Amino acid sequence: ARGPKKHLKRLAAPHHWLLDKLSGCYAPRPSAGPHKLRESLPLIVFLRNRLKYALNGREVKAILMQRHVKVDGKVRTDTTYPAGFMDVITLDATNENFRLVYDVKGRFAVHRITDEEASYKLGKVKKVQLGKKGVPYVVTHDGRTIRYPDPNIKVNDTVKIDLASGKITDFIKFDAGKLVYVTGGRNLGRIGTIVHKERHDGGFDLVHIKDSLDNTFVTRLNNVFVIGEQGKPYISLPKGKGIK
Amino acid sequence: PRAPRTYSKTYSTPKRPYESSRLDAELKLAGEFGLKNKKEIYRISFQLSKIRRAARDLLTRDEKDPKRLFEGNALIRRLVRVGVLSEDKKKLDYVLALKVEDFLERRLQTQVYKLGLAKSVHHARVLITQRHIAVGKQIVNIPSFMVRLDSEKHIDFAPTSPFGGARPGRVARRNAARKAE
Amino acid sequence: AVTIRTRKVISNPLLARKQFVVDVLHPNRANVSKDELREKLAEVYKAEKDAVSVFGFRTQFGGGKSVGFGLVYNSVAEAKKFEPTYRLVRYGLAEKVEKASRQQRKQKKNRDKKIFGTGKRLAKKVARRN
Amino acid sequence: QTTKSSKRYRYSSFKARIDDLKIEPARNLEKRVHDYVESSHFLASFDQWKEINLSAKFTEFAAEIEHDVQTLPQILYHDKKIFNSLVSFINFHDEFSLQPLLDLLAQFCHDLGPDFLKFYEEAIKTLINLLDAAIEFESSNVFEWGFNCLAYIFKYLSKFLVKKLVLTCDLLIPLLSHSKEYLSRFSAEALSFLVRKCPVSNLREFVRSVFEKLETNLYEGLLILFTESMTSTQETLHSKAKAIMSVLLHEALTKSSPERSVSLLSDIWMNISKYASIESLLPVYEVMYQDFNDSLDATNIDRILKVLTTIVFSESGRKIPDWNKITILIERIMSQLSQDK
Amino acid sequence: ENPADKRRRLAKQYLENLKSEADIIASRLKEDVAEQQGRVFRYFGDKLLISEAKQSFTRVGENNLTCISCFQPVLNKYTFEESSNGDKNKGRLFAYTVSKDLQLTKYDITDFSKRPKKLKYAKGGAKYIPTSKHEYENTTEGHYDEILTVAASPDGKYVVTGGRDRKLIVWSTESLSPVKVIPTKDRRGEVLSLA
Amino acid sequence: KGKNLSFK
RNA sequence: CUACCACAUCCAAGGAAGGCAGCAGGCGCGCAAAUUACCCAAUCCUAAUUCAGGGAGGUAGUGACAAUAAAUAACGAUACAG
RNA sequence: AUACAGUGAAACUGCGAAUGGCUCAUUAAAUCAGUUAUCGUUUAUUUGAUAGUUACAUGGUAUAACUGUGGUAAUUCUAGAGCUAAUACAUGCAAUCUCGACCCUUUGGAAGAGAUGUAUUUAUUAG
Repeated sequence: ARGPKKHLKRLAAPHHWLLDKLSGCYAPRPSAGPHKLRESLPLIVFLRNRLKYALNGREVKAILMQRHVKVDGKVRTDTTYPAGFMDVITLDATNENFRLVYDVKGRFAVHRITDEEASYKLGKVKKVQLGKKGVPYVVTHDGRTIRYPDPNIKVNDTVKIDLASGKITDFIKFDAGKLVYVTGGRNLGRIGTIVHKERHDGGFDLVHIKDSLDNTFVTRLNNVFVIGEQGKPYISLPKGKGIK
Repeated sequence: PRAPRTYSKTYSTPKRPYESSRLDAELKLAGEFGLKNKKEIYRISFQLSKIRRAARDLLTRDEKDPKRLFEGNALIRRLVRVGVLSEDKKKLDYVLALKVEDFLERRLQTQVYKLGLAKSVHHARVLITQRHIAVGKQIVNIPSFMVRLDSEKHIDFAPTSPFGGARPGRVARRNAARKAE
Repeated sequence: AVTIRTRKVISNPLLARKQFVVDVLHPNRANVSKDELREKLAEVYKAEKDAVSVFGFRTQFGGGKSVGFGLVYNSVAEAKKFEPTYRLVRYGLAEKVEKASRQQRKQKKNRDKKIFGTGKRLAKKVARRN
Repeated sequence: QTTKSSKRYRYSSFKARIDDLKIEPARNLEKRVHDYVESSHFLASFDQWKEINLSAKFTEFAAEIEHDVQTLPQILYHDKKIFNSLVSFINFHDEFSLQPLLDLLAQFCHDLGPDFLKFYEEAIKTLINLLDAAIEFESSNVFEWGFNCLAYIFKYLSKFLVKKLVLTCDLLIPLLSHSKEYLSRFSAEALSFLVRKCPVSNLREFVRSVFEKLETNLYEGLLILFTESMTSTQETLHSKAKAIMSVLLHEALTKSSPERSVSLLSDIWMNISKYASIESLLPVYEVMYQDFNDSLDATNIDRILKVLTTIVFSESGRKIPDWNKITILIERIMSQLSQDK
Repeated sequence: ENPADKRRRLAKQYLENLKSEADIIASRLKEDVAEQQGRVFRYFGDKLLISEAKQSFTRVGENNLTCISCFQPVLNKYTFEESSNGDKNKGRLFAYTVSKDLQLTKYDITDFSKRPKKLKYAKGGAKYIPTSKHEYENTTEGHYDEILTVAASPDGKYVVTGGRDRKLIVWSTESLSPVKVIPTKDRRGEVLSLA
Repeated sequence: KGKNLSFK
């Protein structure tokens, strides 16, 4: 092709969406946004194929521009807005708050949360760098650039972000014994405590994780997300607690 | 070109159709069970062949094998559920001993003849094709329906049928009227 | 008699309605029209007839029962707001829009496409030239 | 927006909704859940609102009071806690739970009307705070819920509030005198119903009382009150309309009443005259003239003249049925002044 | 004097009676709705006195009595009206019996010290045999074969009877007059129990 | 839970 | 869009203008085969965007290429013969 | 609605038209399948951050649509006159923060000293 694509075939869509094959010929193409296409779930799939509030995409469109849906504390009107991991979706009319966390199988799960919990997020630190005028800033998965970070924050740490102000309430350093969520690979959705970080200079680092059942596995660092300390997650976890 | 939707043939032509005893046998089977043509006989024979071939393959496996136990138990369960295999012959060697006739009486046509709802096999098929017979809630017009034990216990005339308690047929009401006039 | 039953009732305040599955048993009867259902549902849920939508009804093989989908809006105004136009026309809440077949519409669109401006001047010019 | 666009969907500002909004629950012909009752109005609506509304504050409210609303005797026996729980949740002013709660307030009054009188003062104060609270967060629906709740209470307590109608508005003076035009407009309509149900006698004890209050925005609010109480439908006027005006004229012509009252009556007359047809205004016209004829005196001569100038000016002479008799009144006025008038 | 006021009046009188009878009032109101919660809420077995029970065996006319049904009026909390069909039947307890003699009989059991007293009856016979012989024409007013079971409507307005004749007639409680006949629509659907 | 109605 | 190479259409002969097997419908024998149909209601995509559009797609039409199931009768009586 | 204010043809602006669809002639690490890097790059749009350095608002240095005059056999062909607008075209405008005596009051005020865009190219310094 001579440019970016604009159509997504249903069979080519991410498998974790559980889109019905005979329903049609095309699936929602997630628009550009905080999350990547294969690791994002567009709002239409949530409001129709998951919650079943909407019976068709046009209903979803009406719903969105009625401004009942708030993604991350902000109203979004795009049908294919790419909501992803750790995202908060608020429906005031239903008095419902959802956090996007993959289940053990690896699909995004409909996890209801409290308003006090909906008020914040966790953001794993991808980048820490000095911007123009010598102002330090941090970049997380969802593309949030937060200026004036605490100096102790480094890459692979997890900063607790308040939605109303978009500021770091606290942070977690990446270290052995910390509670961790897998966001990729065959172990996507599993939860466990860190044991050891294998470091390979010039290559992908590998992290060993032990579950509550003492079973151990190894995963690339890119699919690692610190969510708290052992036994003290900073978010409510889905049913099963990322076991198996 | 969409990925093809799976379909299968339900019968296979016999190895030597014209052999005399085979003709006599299909004659006997059809007349006993009132089959329309040999195609039903071939379908039943194909199904038996697949089932008993699976049974033979499983028997070839050594005992206590996870595969032998699992699929053998599944096959025995299905066969007893359909009523072909008796409860006291729940062993693969008896599955190997099945015959087409057994599936044949497990055809709904046979039971609707058999329970006394119809005097004869052909009258039974006439009743089935004419929507006079109900399994539980459901009216069935397929003579080839394979009846389960729970199912055979529930065979009856349908509520809508003139024989099941409804009003008389068009012919009966017409004759009654012409008698009245 | 005819018995109407509602199941899988989900309140959808987001669309401001209640969605559910309709099961109707109608022994010794062909079937039930949508208006008749909408009536019964209106008295059952204590809402206006216009706030009730019913669709997708399939009678089971052999008859005596049918299954479909039902929506009950909390108000008539919100119903007119959300409910599909074609179904509004079905219930008479909206008037059918009269339009040409797509062939004539597309032809007319192309015909306008060849014309630049209002074209009144071309009209008066060809008038004086004739 | 007199001409409507072809768009199925159209933006409407908060002010636009407020202007179109009118507090008159009777005109709403939509089927009401509380119509069909087995135990009580409250339970009928209370059961429905559990199904529809999923707001948090409504959720704890339902759990707190679900046990005590199963039967009407239970409601009466537990009336105090029902009101205490109800007022508490309204004070949070959570818009997502307001609509179920406010409707239940009206139905609560419906179940035990005479008994709600002891709750009447507190309930109105709660609504006043809410409607004032409704200002900072703009929401037409909250205003719609608030004023209908007030109107429903008036409808259920239509008899009791009428005997002490002065007390009822004394609670509502801040709203009628509030800076916002629409709160006074909406508040006036709710009272207009009660005024429209007031006996001629009890009306006079009212029509006097508001007049000394006139002696900021009270003048405008009262003008809206009486014109709304008088107007019933397009190009028509209420049946009691003549009785209300006949009372108003007597106090206005009475010397004890302030001159501002007569100016109000002139303003009221013009509003009803422009709104009403010729035919509907004839009985209203009729009981004007004899009152002037009966009460014509030197002391009240100026006041009679002022209203008469309003009558001749109002819609020119189109609305006036008979000009000749106005001449007769003019002749009598002179035979009995202010030269400018 | 609107119906809401009437409910308010009936509710107010009801509470006064409970206050006259008597915490306690709160408990009784909960008990009035205990039936809606489908759990056992009537624990009175230990309080029963079987040894002092006044036993009596009142006989009846017909041979092989097959079933009995009793009607007890119950006050409805929602409307504060007794389930009695009419004012005359206020607080009157009725029992209905049938036998294999094709006769339905009603008895009055209001007085516990006294014993059931016959009021009215209806008897069937060969007069009611259907001529058509087609089932759907089984709409004859009376029985023609053994009666097996009876049920009395909770409204006290009807009593329904069935048996080996493949039919269901509902009778008026007051006069035992048949108002409707419901054929079973099965050659071998004979009524065995009614609830 | 739903509701039930019967007519005619 | 410029010039060049070919093709070919108009004219008052001075000039002017012309280029899809994508969707349908055709030719390729003189021997032979699905409709130049209806809709953007659905799934998706573009826009000053709910509302506009999309021969993307959808619906319907035809037919022993294949494949699944079954009608074209069922129940009695009587007479006459070997 | 005495600036206009509802709706709104046409026209100027803005965005898009590199998506979708269709055929298999070609090419044997050429694409391709897996795999790695961009500290060697461009990137509409989305999302989160990010710019204190005549003005009670400047010009036509401007025209379309629109009015009217005409030519041609003739076009999504045309020339002459006359208008009129912008998120189109050009032009463009008495503050803050530090060191802080007095250690006056001991949060605090405070003399004075100072300091204060961004973009491109080259050079240099720190890192």
